[PDB]
Amino acid sequence: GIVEQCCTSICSLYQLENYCN
Amino acid sequence: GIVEQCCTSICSLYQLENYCN
Amino acid sequence: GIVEQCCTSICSLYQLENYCN
Amino acid sequence: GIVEQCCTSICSLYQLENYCN
Amino acid sequence: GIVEQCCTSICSLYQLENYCN
Amino acid sequence: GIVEQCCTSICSLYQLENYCN
Amino acid sequence: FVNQHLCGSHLVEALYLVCGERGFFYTPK
Amino acid sequence: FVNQHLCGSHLVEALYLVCGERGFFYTPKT
Amino acid sequence: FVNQHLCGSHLVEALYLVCGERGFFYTPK
Amino acid sequence: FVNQHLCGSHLVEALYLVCGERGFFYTPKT
Amino acid sequence: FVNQHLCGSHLVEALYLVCGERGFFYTPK
Amino acid sequence: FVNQHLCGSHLVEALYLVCGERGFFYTPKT
Ligand SMILES: [Cl-]
Ligand SMILES: [Cl-]
Ligand SMILES: [Cl-]
Ligand SMILES: [Cl-]
Ligand SMILES: [Cl-]
Ligand SMILES: [Cl-]
Ligand SMILES: [Cl-]
Ligand SMILES: [Cl-]
Ligand SMILES: [Zn+2]
Ligand SMILES: [Zn+2]
Ligand SMILES: [Zn+2]
Ligand SMILES: [Zn+2]
Ligand SMILES: [Zn+2]
Ligand SMILES: [Zn+2]
Ligand SMILES: [Zn+2]
Ligand SMILES: [Zn+2]
Ligand SMILES: [Zn+2]
Ligand SMILES: [Zn+2]
Ligand SMILES: [Zn+2]
Repeated sequence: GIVEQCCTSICSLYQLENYCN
Repeated sequence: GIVEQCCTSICSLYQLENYCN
Repeated sequence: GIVEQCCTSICSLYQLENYCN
Repeated sequence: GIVEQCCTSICSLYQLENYCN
Repeated sequence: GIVEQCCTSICSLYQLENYCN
Repeated sequence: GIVEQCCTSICSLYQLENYCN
Repeated sequence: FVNQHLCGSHLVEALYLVCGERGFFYTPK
Repeated sequence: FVNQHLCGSHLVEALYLVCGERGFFYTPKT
Repeated sequence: FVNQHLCGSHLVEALYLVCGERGFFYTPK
Repeated sequence: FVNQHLCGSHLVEALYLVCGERGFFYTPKT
Repeated sequence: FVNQHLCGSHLVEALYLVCGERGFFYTPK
Repeated sequence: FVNQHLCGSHLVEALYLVCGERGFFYTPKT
C-alpha cells in the first residue's frame, strides 16, 4: 500500500502516480 | 460529488464523512 | 493543556472538541 | 474581528500579532 | 510571473517546474 | 544555507527574514 | 464563486483527518 | 476521525476543522 | 469577495507561527 | 520532484498535486 | 477572480514539492 | 514568533508569511 511505499519508504514521482485514479 | 457539495457550501465533519471509504 | 493531551499523547475527537469555544 | 480585518485585506505579521494571547 | 500564470489558471507540474532553480 | 540555520538549528524571525528578497 | 482548485486542496486535508484509517477516494469530476 | 498525535500547525488545523463556527483556543504553554 | 472558510484556515496557521508559545483564541464570529 | 518520505496530510497533498483532475485514492490500511 | 494571497500560499507549497532539492525563488511582483 | 525547527513545506510557509510582497528564495542544497 501507499504507506509502506511512500511514507516508511520513498516514492518517486512515478510511484506516487500509481495512486491516481 | 464532493466538489459540488463541499466547495459551494461548508460541509460539516458529518457531511465530509460520506466521502470516506 | 492541549499539548500534553493531543500532541505528546493522543486526543479522541471528543477530546479535541474540549478546546472549542 | 480577525475575519473582518484579515480576510478582506492582508494583515501583516504585526497586525496578526493583535490576535495572540 | 508565476502569480499571473498560475493563479489565473491551474499550472500543471510541468508548468510549475519553470519556476524552480 | 537555510536548512542548516532553520531546520537542523533554530531561526529567529530576524534570521528567517535573511531569506526574503 | 469558489476556487475549485484551492477548495479541493483544502478538502483532501479535511478528509485525511475525518477519514483516518478508513482512507478515501477523491474524485473531483 | 484520525487517532494520532497532532502537534503545532497540524493540531491547529484539526481544531479549525473540528470546531467550526465556534472557533477554538490554542494555548500551548498550558 | 474572500472565501471566509478558506481564509480562516489560512489565518489560524499564520497565527500559530506569529503567536508561538503565547497561543491565541480564534473567534470568527 | 522531491525524493523524501511523505506521510499523512503531506502525502495526501502530494497526491492532490500529482494527480490533478484525475483524483486519487488514499488507503492507509492497505 | 483569484485571491492572490491564498493562491501564493498554495503555489509555494506546490513548488516545494515540484522543485525538491533544486529549490526556487518566489517572486510574486 | 515561534522559536522552533522549520523544515520542508513548513519552512516555505514560514518564509511566505514573513516575507510578504518581497517574496523569498528556498535553496535547500546551499
Ligand atoms: Cl485557499
Ligand atoms: Cl472543509
Ligand atoms: Cl510534519
Ligand atoms: Cl475545515
Ligand atoms: Cl495571513
Ligand atoms: Cl496542487
Ligand atoms: Cl498549483
Ligand atoms: Cl501568510
Ligand atoms: Zn528514508
Ligand atoms: Zn503515541
Ligand atoms: Zn533543537
Ligand atoms: Zn487555501
Ligand atoms: Zn505519532
Ligand atoms: Zn507537517
Ligand atoms: Zn474546511
Ligand atoms: Zn524522511
Ligand atoms: Zn495546486
Ligand atoms: Zn524541533
Ligand atoms: Zn497569509
